[PDB]
Amino acid sequence: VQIINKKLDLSNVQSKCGSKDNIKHVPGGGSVQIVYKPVDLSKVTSKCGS
Amino acid sequence: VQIINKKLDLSNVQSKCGSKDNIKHVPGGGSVQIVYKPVDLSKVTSKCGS
Amino acid sequence: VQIINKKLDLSNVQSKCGSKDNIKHVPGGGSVQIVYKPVDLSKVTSKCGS
Repeated sequence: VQIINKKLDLSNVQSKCGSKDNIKHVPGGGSVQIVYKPVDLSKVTSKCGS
Repeated sequence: VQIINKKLDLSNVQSKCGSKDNIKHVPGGGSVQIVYKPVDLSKVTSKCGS
Repeated sequence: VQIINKKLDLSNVQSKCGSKDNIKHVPGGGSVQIVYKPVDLSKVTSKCGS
């Protein structure tokens, strides 16, 4: 079992104006289990110039 | 088993204007378990010029 | 088992104007368990020039 993720960003100018993230990279060799059951009322709000 | 993540980011100018993150990188060789059940009212708010 | 995460950032100018993070890198050889169940009312707020 070979799993590969490759990502590039190349920029003159790059911007992100507000972001939110719950579970990011979770690699597991033998096994992975996720039990995602929040009472979620989370908000992301932004006003931007770019 | 062989799990690979590669990420390159290149910029002349780069800006992040507010961010929030709950669980980041969680590599487990034998096993991983995640039991994600918050009561979540989290906010991200931002005002920017870039 | 082989787990790899590789990340590069290269920048002339780089800025982050406000950020928040609960659980960062959690590497485990045999097993990893995360039981994320907070009553979370966290705010990330920022006002910025960049």
